[PDB]
Amino acid sequence: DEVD
Amino acid sequence: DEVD
Amino acid sequence: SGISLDNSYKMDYPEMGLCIIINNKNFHKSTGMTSRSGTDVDAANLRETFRNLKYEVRNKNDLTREEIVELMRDVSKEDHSKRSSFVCVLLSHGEEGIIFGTNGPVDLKKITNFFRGDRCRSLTGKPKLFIIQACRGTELDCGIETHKIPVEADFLYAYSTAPGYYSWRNSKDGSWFIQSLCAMLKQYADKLEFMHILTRVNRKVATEFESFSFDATFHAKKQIPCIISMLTKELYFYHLH
Amino acid sequence: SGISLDNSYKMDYPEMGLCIIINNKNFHKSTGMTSRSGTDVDAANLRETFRNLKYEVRNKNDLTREEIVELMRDVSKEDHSKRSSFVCVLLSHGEEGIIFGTNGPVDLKKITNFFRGDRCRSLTGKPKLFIIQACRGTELDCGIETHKIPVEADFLYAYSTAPGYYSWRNSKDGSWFIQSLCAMLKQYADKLEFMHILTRVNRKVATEFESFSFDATFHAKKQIPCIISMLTKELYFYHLH
Ligand code: NA
Ligand code: NA
Repeated sequence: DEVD
Repeated sequence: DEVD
Repeated sequence: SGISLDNSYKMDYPEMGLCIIINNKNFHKSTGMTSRSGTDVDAANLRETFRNLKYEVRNKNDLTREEIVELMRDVSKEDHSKRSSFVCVLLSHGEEGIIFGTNGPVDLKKITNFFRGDRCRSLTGKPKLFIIQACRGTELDCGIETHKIPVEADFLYAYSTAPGYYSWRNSKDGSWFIQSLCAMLKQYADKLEFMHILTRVNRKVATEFESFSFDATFHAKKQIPCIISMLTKELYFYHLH
Repeated sequence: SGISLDNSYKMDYPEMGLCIIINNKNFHKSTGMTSRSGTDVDAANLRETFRNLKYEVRNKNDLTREEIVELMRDVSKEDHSKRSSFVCVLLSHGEEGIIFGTNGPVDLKKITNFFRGDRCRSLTGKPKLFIIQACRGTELDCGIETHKIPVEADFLYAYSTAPGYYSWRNSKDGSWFIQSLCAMLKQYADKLEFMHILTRVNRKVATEFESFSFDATFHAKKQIPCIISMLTKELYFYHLH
């Protein structure tokens, strides 16, 4: 999981 | 007619 | 029992819920904000409209920014366990992100935060509807010829106008948006899901209203409302017996 | 002929319309923006999903801010007279109101203005859908246990996340929002009005996803998408023969  |  | 679906909010709690109407007509002279002629027509129309939807309506008139915050804090601390939903209607001046008390502004974020899923536990998982008749800026639409849930989940913002734009209010008939919202709720609340009611409101405002002004800057202008949905289910104001 | 209703957009033009997918994965080193692992999964899923809805899909990869503006200007100048609708999907970094080209930002307002009812005449009165997988800020949702028409009319913004919030993308599976959007379109595009499809997307993202991170700041976080509708009619991707 990563954020944009 | 009037604006808020 | 047989196959079950849960695509729609449970609206058969003992109570439909509160409908808080904040009707700001007269502002403190020092703010320089004009009186909002026609807003009483709106407030009376909303009171009747949501009364017939079986909401517990509370009308508040000419609240300061402090009174608005205290009212919304107090309301958020009530026990809503037996209520299906919550409705707040704001009638006032505004700009993007802001509604005015009679003596100064309130961040809409501060109002709605009191009802976050983690801060109003008896409304967690229930629709929280904020209906806002207020400007969002000063733009004018010239028209063209033709296990956990997110704390921001289950809010709906029914804005009278697009982001950045003025909103129009008629001094005799009330605001374009509130006029149209009440008409569409009266006609379709026993027939249509709420987003489809609000879409009819969008079309009614967009097609049936145009400003008339002796000032060319403000003449012949149009308006489109703005539905902002973080809802997770369909919302019907009726239920099956 | 018999009684007629027009509560829904005409979607039986010869063509459904364009689906422009802008897939920004790799950014110029000088911007310091990270590569968006998983976005190709999103772009491939969207291409297939909208292909099966009979959209003319055009995939564009790693566009500069200049290329994004020129592409959207050029697309807005095509003749859409035989097309029912227009869809643009933006996959990139972002902040509130902004999507990033590979070398810098683009105002979303500048992109969508090309399609205003007064500026793209062959799309006037037709639904214009902007689907945005991009951050809108840096907030994290901790969750809680359980004759004329307006120029801004007929736009729909399907945002992946609430205003002010990060949006989550999984490097292997794709973004939470695009994953869920494609799944719900696959399952319900022949069954449900588009706002009801998007509401199912809201629930799927809100209930089925939670971040996992070795960093406590970013761990166990939740997301709710944000539907912004200026549409004036119901939107069904199917029509009656
Ligand atoms: Na109005
Ligand atoms: Na996402």
